[PDB]
Amino acid sequence: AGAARSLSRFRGCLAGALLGDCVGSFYEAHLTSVLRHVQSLETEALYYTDDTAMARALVQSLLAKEAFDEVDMAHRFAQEYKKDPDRGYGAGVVTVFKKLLNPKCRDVFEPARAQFNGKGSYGNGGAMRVAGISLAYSSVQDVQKFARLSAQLTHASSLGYNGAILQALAVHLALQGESSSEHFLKQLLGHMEDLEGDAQSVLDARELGMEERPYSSRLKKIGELLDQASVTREEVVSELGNGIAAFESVPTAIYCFLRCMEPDPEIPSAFNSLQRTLIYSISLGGDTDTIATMAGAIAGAYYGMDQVPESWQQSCEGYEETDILAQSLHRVFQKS
Ligand SMILES: Nc1ncnc2c1ncn2[C@@H]1O[C@H](COP(=O)(O)OP(=O)(O)OC[C@H]2O[C@H](O)[C@H](O)[C@@H]2O)[C@@H](O)[C@H]1O
Ligand SMILES: [Ca+2]
Ligand SMILES: [Ca+2]
Repeated sequence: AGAARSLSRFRGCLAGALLGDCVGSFYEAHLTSVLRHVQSLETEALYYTDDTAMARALVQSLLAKEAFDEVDMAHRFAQEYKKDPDRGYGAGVVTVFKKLLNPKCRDVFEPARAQFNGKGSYGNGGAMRVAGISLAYSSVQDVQKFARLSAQLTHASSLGYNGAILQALAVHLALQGESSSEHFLKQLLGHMEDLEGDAQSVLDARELGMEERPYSSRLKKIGELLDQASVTREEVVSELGNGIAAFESVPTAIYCFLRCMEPDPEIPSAFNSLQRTLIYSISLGGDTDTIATMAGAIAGAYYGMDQVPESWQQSCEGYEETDILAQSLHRVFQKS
């Protein structure tokens, strides 16, 4: 709530992401279902996962250098994994961390590029952690630049890093405050259409047999879905995905945010807009921790800290450190 890029929006953003990670992790890889479960939330018994672990490292690097520093951030990613390897990291990305831990590795972008036979990862790990980029940078141009660079430390495929940019742009727009769902989507579609005109993105999509301009095509499908009668969970998953690939989860999280901007008679009205967004996201199944962490980052930025329920927040491991980091970003980079 309040002004664009307010303290409340910064706090709400990281808290919403933490809630999505911790609450979503219950159902990892799997709606009356979910409603029963969240009743348990009415201390810090819900562990966070790699989503939050990497988001913390990304934010701590930004705060330490008051800028993006690829060497500092890569080493904080690698040291965070060394300290706590069991947070549920992707099977592939652990190879990047182990190469970065070698002090002879002096070009910190090359391990990511070697992944998957030199094509790079298209997993959603670059996007799951990216919200802090949009807290640190107000400009659309800087958000894209550093969403891409931060993502490329582990995700060198355009499918991976453009998913991170798209998620960062969504958080960026949510921090600006009230919007129609149609305007919000149209802004994202315009940005992705511009990025997916790049020859590198066209090649990656072609070689995987995908639609030309894959994120753009899925954002167009979101627009159609938002106009469709009686949309079911199966239909959402069939059109957008609920998977570990960035292209099968970042649009899905954005859809969850946009859909839940209005009340849903199937979710009890006692839940606020942030809560109903998280509940709806988790009800899609699949990679629930990451889809919920990304939808929650967007919704938290949009609705603000006043919609973060204390009962839910205080169930989450590290919620106080998360909140302090949000306040530090607002001080150091928003210069409040
Ligand atoms: N180019 C590719 N070709 C084939 N498979 C791939 C490719 N890229 C990714 N994969 C598959 O995608 C997997 C993960 O890619 P990873 O780069 O390890 O890590 P992440 O951080 O993105 O993890 C993605 C999510 O998975 C968990 O839920 C985590 O919590 C994340 O939310 C690989 O092991 C491959 O099977
Ligand atoms: Ca996770
Ligand atoms: Ca995940």
